[PDB]
Amino acid sequence: DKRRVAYFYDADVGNYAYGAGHPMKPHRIRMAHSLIMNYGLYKKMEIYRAKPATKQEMCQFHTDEYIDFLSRVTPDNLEMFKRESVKFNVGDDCPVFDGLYEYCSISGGGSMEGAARLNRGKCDVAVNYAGGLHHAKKSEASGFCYLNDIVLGIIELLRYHPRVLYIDIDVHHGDGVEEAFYTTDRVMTCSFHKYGEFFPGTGELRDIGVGAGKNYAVNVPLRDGIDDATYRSVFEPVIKKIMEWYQPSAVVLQCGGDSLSGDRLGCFNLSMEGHANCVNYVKSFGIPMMVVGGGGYTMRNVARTWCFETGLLNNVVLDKDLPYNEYYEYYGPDYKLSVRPSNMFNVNTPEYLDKVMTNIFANLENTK
Amino acid sequence: TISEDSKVSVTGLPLNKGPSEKIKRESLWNDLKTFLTENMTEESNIRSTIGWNEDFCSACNQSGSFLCCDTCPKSFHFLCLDPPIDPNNLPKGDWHCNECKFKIFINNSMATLKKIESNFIKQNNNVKIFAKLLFNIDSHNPKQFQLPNYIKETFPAVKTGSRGQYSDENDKSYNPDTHIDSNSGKFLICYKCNQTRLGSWSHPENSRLIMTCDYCQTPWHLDCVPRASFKNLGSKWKCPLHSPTKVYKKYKVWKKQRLINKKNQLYYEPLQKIGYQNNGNIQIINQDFKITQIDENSIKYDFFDKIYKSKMVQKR
Amino acid sequence: NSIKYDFFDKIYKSKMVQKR
Amino acid sequence: ISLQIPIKLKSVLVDDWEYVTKDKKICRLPADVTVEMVLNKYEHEVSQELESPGSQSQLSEYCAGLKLYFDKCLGNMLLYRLERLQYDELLKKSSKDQKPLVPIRIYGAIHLLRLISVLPELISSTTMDLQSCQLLIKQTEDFLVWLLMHVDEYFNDKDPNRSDDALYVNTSSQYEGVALGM
Amino acid sequence: EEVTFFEKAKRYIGNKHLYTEFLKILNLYSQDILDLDDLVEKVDFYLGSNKELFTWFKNFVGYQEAFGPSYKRLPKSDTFMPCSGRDDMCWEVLNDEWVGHPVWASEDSGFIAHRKNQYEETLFKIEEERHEYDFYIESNLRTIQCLETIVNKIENSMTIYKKVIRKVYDKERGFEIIDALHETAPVVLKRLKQKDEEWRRAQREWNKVWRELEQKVFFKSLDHLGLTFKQADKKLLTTKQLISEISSIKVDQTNKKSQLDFDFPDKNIFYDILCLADTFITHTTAYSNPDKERLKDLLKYFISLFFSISFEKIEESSIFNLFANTNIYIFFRHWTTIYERLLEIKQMNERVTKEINTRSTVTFAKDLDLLSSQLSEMGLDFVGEDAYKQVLRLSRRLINGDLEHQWFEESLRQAYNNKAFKLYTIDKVTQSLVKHAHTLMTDAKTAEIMALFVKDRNASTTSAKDQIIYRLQVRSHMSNTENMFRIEFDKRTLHVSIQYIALDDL
Ligand SMILES: [Zn+2]
Ligand SMILES: [Zn+2]
Ligand SMILES: [Zn+2]
Ligand SMILES: [Zn+2]
Ligand SMILES: [Zn+2]
Repeated sequence: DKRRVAYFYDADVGNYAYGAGHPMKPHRIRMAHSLIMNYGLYKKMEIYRAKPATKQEMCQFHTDEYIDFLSRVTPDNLEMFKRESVKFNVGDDCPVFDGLYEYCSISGGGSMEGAARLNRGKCDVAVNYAGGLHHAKKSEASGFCYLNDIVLGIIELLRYHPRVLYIDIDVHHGDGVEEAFYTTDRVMTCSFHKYGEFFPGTGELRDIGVGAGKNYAVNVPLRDGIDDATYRSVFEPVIKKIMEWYQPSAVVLQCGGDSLSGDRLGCFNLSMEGHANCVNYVKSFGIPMMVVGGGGYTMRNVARTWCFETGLLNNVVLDKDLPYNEYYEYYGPDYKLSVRPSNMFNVNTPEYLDKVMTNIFANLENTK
Repeated sequence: TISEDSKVSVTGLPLNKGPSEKIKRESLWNDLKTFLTENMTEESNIRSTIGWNEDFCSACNQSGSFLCCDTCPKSFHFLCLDPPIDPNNLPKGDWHCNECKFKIFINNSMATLKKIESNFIKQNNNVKIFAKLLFNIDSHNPKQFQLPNYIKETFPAVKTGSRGQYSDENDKSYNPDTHIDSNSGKFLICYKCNQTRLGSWSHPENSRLIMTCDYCQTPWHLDCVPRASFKNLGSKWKCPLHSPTKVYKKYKVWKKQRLINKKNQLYYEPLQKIGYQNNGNIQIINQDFKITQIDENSIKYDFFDKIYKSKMVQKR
Repeated sequence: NSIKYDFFDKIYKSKMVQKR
Repeated sequence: ISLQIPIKLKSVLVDDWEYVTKDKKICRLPADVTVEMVLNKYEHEVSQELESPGSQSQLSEYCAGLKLYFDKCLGNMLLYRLERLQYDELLKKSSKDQKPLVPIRIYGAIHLLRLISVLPELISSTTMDLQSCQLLIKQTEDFLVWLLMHVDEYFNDKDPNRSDDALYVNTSSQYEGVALGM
Repeated sequence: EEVTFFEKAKRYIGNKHLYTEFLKILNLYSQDILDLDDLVEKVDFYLGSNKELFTWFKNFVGYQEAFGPSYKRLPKSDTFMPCSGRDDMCWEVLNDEWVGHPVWASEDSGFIAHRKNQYEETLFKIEEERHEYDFYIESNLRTIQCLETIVNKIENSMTIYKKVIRKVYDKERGFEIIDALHETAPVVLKRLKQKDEEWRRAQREWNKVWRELEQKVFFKSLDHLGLTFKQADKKLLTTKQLISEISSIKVDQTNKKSQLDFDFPDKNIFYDILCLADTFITHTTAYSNPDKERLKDLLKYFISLFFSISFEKIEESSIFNLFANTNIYIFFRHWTTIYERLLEIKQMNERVTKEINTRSTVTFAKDLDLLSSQLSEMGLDFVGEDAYKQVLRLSRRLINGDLEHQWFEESLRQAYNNKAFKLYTIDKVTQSLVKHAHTLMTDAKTAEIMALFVKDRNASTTSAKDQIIYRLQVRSHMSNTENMFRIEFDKRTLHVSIQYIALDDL
């Protein structure tokens, strides 16, 4: 195919940091960029610096009071915002750092500009790895996310595209995005997540949607330690059936790195190839694509996997050696472009996944 | 030149010294570059929208921000106040409790009866029975409502949680011992598949998880009943072999009677035993919370008649 | 439960007589 | 002293306790049937049958006293911690319009029923004469009997998720956070 | 066919406490409180495992929104808040009634996180220190670049620099310096450059330390089942465990003679197990020399007689039935366990050999700056020396005692990518196998049972009577409480079936 590929990257995105012990670091994106620049993929891609978003653009989803709080909160004056902190959940889990508003604006601008370029036809694949914050829901900060740039990008895409498909492969359920479009039948969400006593708490097999959006939300709950073959055997038939009986006009794919092995907070057992196979297979359909980077807390693994996925999007397969980037020492033992799956036990069983797939197909029978 | 810059790092070091020789001995054994992006970043701005005194609250007895009084050691929340005080709209003045201000301003111990009788005669024209209570309410601090310990205790399956919440009887590698009875030694046979599927230490992949429901102790496979994980933090898991106790008839609501302490629990048996229009409150063998005795043999008839009736009306 | 069988037989015969 | 609250009303009270403290729901205010409406219906329906001037006037005295006591003590001892946010919002909206708050015209039939459950505990902390304690208790018992008779038109079983005319409304995560976190 | 139906349901459910609930549901429907859908769903959960009663039920009663569990509905008054940018389309597609709030979906109990070994924690700490250094250094470098541009322009993206200057200037003078800058830049630039030099020196040294720390811990982190395998194998490789496994399979089968089925697709792993066993027997200071020779001869003779492999090829590298007691079965189970583990290691021999031999090295900085031959200096790096035979040699070293367990495990982890963790206890399993063989030869009952086995097996041509008398003869020596195993063997394809006759022969 050799599609035209846009690529959005603000050089200042890596200079914003959460707390010292926080598991979320934007710096990962910076390192990913190195692995893309030193592999000579700039000669294959057009690199844009997306214009940062404005308050009224974020207010297409969030409330005015929430954005007003975000744009003025600062670790120097948090004691002047006590009711707001407990109301909007901007306390300990999602903290306040120096550049919260600027980081959120950079992410939202990247996502909206990628959607706009998809709309106008300047490209058919847009990549923004500063986005993917899919936990904030219109009035509160959840799961390290403050602004739901996925919602803004999908809203922009809805202007020119009738239907949109959203695919989430992070270990956590896409709570914010599914909640934002739980009633409409023009944005179909499909989330493959780990369900149990896990952080989202939501996203069960019987959360198919309410009203006109009934049977337009897909939840795939999985057990711990799932491997490449099992994840592929679940991901491929479900996505194929969605593309057959729903026929989206555009696709958005959240390429969270929590599904990778050795993650700080995740419990899955996917390798680099097992996690890029989803991206490659979904790209193999031929519809306009947006790719965003959400979860991932082992910086080297997610950086290497993002570089590999970008290479795959550019129709080329990268070599295992590393090109001597700036952050070389991060890559440890053998400095290979690989992520090793562990030997952990895989709990998912063919009968359980057959039951889940049968339920999902029965629910999807009423989408065409 | 500032010297206090070197405070601390995650390395436990001033970020200027080095490997911390103790750490040395602990942790030792014995296609161009990126400076080109700035000249290739074409700024994209083609967006469609581009043109646009204690630690507990004295009212609720919980933890939080408090507004205590200087004279009475009784901290209060902000919503736990009458009227609630917005923290931004501080009074900025001498603040005292209702009881505190009553005891600090109108404290006439030798003449309070005069005020009491004055209020009594002021309310005597219209409402004399409530006059004492109307006077007394101003002498008490704001409080949170609580059931008075005898509404609670008439239902034995109801208890008070930590912060006063309502709790009921639903509050709560390769492991081969989970399939053992742990009480008799017999394997736990799943209700649906009729197998234990213990697997083997050579091939743990052949084992299937089992759950042993909390209410009736029937063991279930996590793959038989579709369920991702076990239950360890939430309410007691209930197997799907129990009565609903809450039915939304097509809308209308039906509920099962709560459990009553056996002293007040009256029982009755109908003399008909052919057909009784009674609720789902039965027992298999003040007149509002009775427990009927359904006399199981009757049900075999009852159910049948209904479906037979349903077989005739739908026939025509 | 024999009286149950008698009741079932008689009632069913009555239903079929109704639908003669 | 010895208040004989019917079993059904006790179950209703414990159901309200569960609904507020566990399911995180609040009352749909202003209520469809406030305290004023139900008390006036009781007074109109019952006092027309009595003939003794004392028995007919003391009923009105008791009703007026109950209204005044409810007005005085709802904001003091009749609300849980979760429901204080609704009270604060009502107070703010009332002060916006210079109208003093009248809880007997806002709340209804479930906060009154929870008003007469601590009345035995409320009288005990007074100097009330025993010849009037029995009168108050008997009047309350008569009112409770009347309420139990008309129980299906003040406590219905309706789901908030299926009808906006239900007696209870769910609380938003922001509402719950402000109420139980600050 | 209806009262009989009720009797059949009562028998099939088989529990009074569940039949009572079934009757409660049936009555709840019978009083016009339950609809057809829920009634059939409950009857499917009760009798749906059967296909006769439930189908007749469905064809006899003329059977012929979906709100999610995690979503609430908010009142209309709690919906309309000012959203300035929301247009008509942005109003129609968004949902404002239903909210999830994971606190509600967790039953106010919280969540259970994953369990991570201490090696993963060490890696996370190293990553945290690396991120701190890189974040501070890059921010300071960007501020230096901006100040350099300004200085170059003065010869004749709004809070990063302020944060950098605040971090550098800690005497609360930083605000004054920033304000002076907004209206004196060279001094800030040179101080930032000096700080950059200091931080980069410290980063280089700490990078050395971090690399040498990560080298000894990274591969242990992915060894999830390997770290607990020793204790788990010690607990789970007992006689009671195997008896429980075979009895559970028997119980499952009976609820509807080949309880266990092993296939042997190779004939040379036996020789490797023999080599390991004789190595242990020679090394162990727990048997006398006559006992050692007895053990060796008994092992060789037993395997030759069982598998019909050879009598001389072992020393230079029809359907049969064995009626066995517990000791013989446990010894055979130990043998099968060792063979299965070795076969699993052998199956992937070519792939692992190619991976080790075709192991590329990066020339940019590995071979130029940082050389790590810690596992190569000791020769445990599988260069040449086909991985199966090298693993066997290392196992012999471990059993002999000149190779520590730590380095053996590390070599296996590095050579097999944590896919060969079941060899961690090869020495102990071989020791247990030798002990079980000795117990088999030092007990009169087992000795006589295997004497009968030898006689019947060497007969090799018997009528149908043997299966009786053999059993009876074995039963002549077994008690009335111990259990009996019928190990069938097909030599034509080297397949071993095992059946569990606990006490079903009396
Ligand atoms: Zn995630
Ligand atoms: Zn309080
Ligand atoms: Zn006070
Ligand atoms: Zn089962
Ligand atoms: Zn149960």
